[PDB]
Amino acid sequence: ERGKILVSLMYSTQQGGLIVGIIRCVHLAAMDANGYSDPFVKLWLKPDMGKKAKHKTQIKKKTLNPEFNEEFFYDIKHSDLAKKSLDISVWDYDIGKSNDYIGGCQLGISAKGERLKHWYECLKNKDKKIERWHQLQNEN
Ligand SMILES: CCCCCCCC(=O)OC[C@H](COP(=O)(O)O[C@@H]1[C@H](O)[C@H](O)[C@@H](OP(=O)(O)O)[C@H](OP(=O)(O)O)[C@H]1O)OC(=O)CCCCCCC
Ligand SMILES: [Ca+2]
Ligand SMILES: [Ca+2]
Repeated sequence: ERGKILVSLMYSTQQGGLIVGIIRCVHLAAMDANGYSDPFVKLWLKPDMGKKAKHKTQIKKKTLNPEFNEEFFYDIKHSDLAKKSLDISVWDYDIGKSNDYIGGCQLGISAKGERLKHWYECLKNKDKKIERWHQLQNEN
């Protein structure tokens, strides 16, 4: 068991871009010796591989159910966003050590189940926030 993450999507027509609302995560894997992790989420539109299109949340220190409530924005047209698969990666912050990898999940059309469904519902219903839970399982 390594938890799940509540993600929100909404394409704003007046602003022209995608709003990814990271709400929280629950029941994550304990990556530290104290029994916790220090989770923070990383968002990244995959096929660009350009650094001008990726974000990350603030470091929630010592919590297995972090409460982020952080929105991020990607300036991209609606036709160009249909090509994108937004990657999500939750990590554990170590203060004198490379960050432990907790989990991850990717939202795209080539994916299956709830990922393609969430991306698609984001693509169709605009000026409309769609929320969904996502199980971490990438092992990257
Ligand atoms: C260009 C030639 C001259 C320049 C020399 C350049 C030579 C060369 O090619 O190395 C570049 C390489 C790139 O490392 P790399 O891009 O993966 O560094 C991470 C990357 O930038 C992520 O995007 C960051 O996360 P984010 O942005 O926050 O999302 C992360 O920061 P943080 O999240 O951890 O804080 C970074 O750690 O760095 C090394 O030397 C390690 C390989 C050692 C090789 C060992 C193999 C034996
Ligand atoms: Ca750790
Ligand atoms: Ca830690």
